[PDB]
Amino acid sequence: CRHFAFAEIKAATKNFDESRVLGVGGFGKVYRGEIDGGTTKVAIKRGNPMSEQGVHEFQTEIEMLSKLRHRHLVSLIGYCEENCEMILVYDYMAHGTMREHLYKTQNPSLPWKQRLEICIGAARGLHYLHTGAKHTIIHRDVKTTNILLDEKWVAKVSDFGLSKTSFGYLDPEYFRRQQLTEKSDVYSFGVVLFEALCARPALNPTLAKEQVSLAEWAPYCYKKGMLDQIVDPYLKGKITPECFKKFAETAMKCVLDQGIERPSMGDVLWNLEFALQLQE
Ligand SMILES: Nc1ncnc2c1ncn2[C@@H]1O[C@H](COP(=O)(O)OP(=O)(O)O)[C@@H](O)[C@H]1O
Repeated sequence: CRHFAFAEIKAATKNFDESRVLGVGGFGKVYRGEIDGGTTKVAIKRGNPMSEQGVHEFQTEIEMLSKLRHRHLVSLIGYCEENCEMILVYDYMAHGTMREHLYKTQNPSLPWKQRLEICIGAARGLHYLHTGAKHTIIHRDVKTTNILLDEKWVAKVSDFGLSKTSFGYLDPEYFRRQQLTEKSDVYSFGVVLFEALCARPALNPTLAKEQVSLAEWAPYCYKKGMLDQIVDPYLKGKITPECFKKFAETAMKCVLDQGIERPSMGDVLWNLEFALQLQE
């Protein structure tokens, strides 16, 4: 893992110019930059060292990512804690979050096959977290803003601040059984799947009661045989019946009330790849 002088971080971000701000997370602000004389594009996150929350997420992010390498996880390039700073340096994800291509956006809507391929990519990254590291990594904040898209639309999981060995995505079983299970990622990922299909927030607190939480509303509509009616209008008629059925049954299994009933990410990944094949 690389360490950057605080001067190199200023050079990368044209001295934290707000032209280069991409957004602000609860850790701090994120800047687009370039290092190595402009060959490598980067996203740079500045935390606040006097936030106890921030410092915990900072070391968690560095402890995790410095040992992981996977096509569908955002790579951490390096970091800077010089001058009592908290700076993280990642690969730039040129197409932003999955969420900003699903709704509340002026970006074009995504073809079904690319939506499916984005969800397979994320499922591969999550599968690697659960089976490819020394111990299972529980991401704990899987959501559509934490799936980033690079210049070639490769889906990548990000935001490892709450990782251990958001409303609407929270495993309801946590508030009841109180354990740490990777099945809590499966639950959140199932909500992500329903988001890709229906193109609406996982939690819309303005709706009728049954519809507030996508995780409950979409299973309910599928049982009633009306899931077709809350599908993204851009997707109407674009999904074959066998892909629709396989995709929806896979999402449904992920948001079961009990984590032990839920499939593994391996099983989920295989069923999405099966769905993609049934789409052709
Ligand atoms: N690694 C990254 N590469 C590219 N853009 C990123 C990266 N991390 C965050 N962003 C940008 O930030 C936004 C989504 O994440 P954001 O909420 O801003 O930061 P965080 O992920 O820390 O909460 C998008 O506009 C996205 O382009």
